[PDB]
Amino acid sequence: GRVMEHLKAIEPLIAEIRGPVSQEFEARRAEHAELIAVRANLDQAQRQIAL
Amino acid sequence: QRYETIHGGLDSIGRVMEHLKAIEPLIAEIRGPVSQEFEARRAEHAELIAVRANLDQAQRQIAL
Amino acid sequence: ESTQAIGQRYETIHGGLDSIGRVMEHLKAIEPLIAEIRGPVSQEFEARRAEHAELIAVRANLDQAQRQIAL
Amino acid sequence: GQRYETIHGGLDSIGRVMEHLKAIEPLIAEIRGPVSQEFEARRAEHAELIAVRANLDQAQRQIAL
Amino acid sequence: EVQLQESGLRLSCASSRSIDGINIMRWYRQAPGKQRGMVAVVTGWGSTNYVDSVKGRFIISRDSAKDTVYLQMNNLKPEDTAVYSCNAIYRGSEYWGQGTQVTVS
Repeated sequence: GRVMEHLKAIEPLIAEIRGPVSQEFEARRAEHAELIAVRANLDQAQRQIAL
Repeated sequence: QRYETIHGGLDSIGRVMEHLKAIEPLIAEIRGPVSQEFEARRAEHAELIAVRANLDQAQRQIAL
Repeated sequence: ESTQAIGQRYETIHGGLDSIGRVMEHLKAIEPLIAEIRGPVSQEFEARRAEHAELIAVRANLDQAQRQIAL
Repeated sequence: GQRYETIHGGLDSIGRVMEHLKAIEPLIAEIRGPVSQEFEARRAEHAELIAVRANLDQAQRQIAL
Repeated sequence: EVQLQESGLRLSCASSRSIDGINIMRWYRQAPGKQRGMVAVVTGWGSTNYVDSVKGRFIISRDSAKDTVYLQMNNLKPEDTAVYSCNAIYRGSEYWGQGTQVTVS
């Protein structure tokens, strides 16, 4: 019974660690996604430089 | 896949509650027979106290 | 911040994941306690019926002594 | 005895649900894992793009010159 | 951003792009119930080596043209039975595919 109530108490850690994965990762995937286009900007930069 | 990560957190939590609500009641019923059938065993103990007492008296009456 | 912060964040992510793994491992060993709290447990719950009879035998002893007193 | 056995089958039930734990939980662990490994590949991307912004800035300045 | 799709006694993978613009790449063996394990190494040079278990056994070869690398199974004893996954390294990053399995005998 001790260990079972122990698991009862353990679940909240699982929930609160399930959270920030979701939030921070979706958001700064959006961040990296917008910073992807910096590479396209760079390719335009070099083509203009060559011209 | 990360949506499934979220749902995996949720479902592990859910089956954990499935346990919790199984154990604590199940431990409760298991608690049951302990108390009431120690009462039964005490009934047995008192009966085999009375039986041995009457055997003592009966054997004394044998002798006398 | 873009990598070093994501660095420390990812160490936190794996620390948490494996920590939950460790807790689950500690959980893993609870069923053997259930087996210990049942096996020979139920064995004596049969033994109650096994050894509830020789007291009925002393019931017969008292009965036989009683009608022998009568005799 | 009979009632003992009834709730002992209850304890057997609780044992089988914990067996369900033993069968499920680690699979959850190594399904969380690869998500994180992809996120590490994402760290690699972040470092690449750190390198990239400075290149873009020097390129644009030399374009101006 | 690179993808390494697998194929396959002879097994291969293809990269997203830039073969030989892709520096060190290697293959890994996942015996079941065990953790990760490296197999063999090709470089951009064609410089090559194996791991001691599969030394002499396996042979690896790079085709510069069609964006690929090769592993050929050899004289296999069933003990090598495992699931394999082909790996690559690009400007300091992991790159893992889906991998594929090999059987007994």
